Amino acid sequence: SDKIIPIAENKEAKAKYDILETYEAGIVLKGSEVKSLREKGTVSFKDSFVRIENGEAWLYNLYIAPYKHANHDPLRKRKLLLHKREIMRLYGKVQEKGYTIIPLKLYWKNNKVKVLIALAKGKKL
RNA sequence: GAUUCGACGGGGACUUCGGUCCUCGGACGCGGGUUCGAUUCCCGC
Repeated sequence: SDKIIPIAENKEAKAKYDILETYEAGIVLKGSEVKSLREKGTVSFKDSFVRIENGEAWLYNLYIAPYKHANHDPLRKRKLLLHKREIMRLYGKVQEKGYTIIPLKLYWKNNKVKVLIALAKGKKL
């Protein structure tokens, strides 16, 4: 029914944030990026975060390795396809409780690239 | 093998206007075009 293939998970985040809610992806990717995401290409979530600007949702520091396609800043503010009520929802929480929104993984789901997003807290340790 | 569930942009529908939707574009090097329909066909970079 729903075939999916892992691309990259964020280990540096499973022992740091305590997940409160998870939401599913939607990212307007640039051509090249998709190819170099299939071609295998490296990707990291180091110091990557999500911000809600003009009513939109943005993934801020995701390194997507480029490829021989001839331009494509590997970091780009990438936009997320996520449903207004979902943004507004997330947005609220961030204020109200000071929470934070971070990326948990990248994966394929019907040859559509997607990024899992959570609304998290801190751990105190 | 419709299809980013969604954001945004372009069209459009119903509404006690607060709502509720449809559709088209876009991510498979870059711009097109063929076709009902094209990451896989065609035409330059």
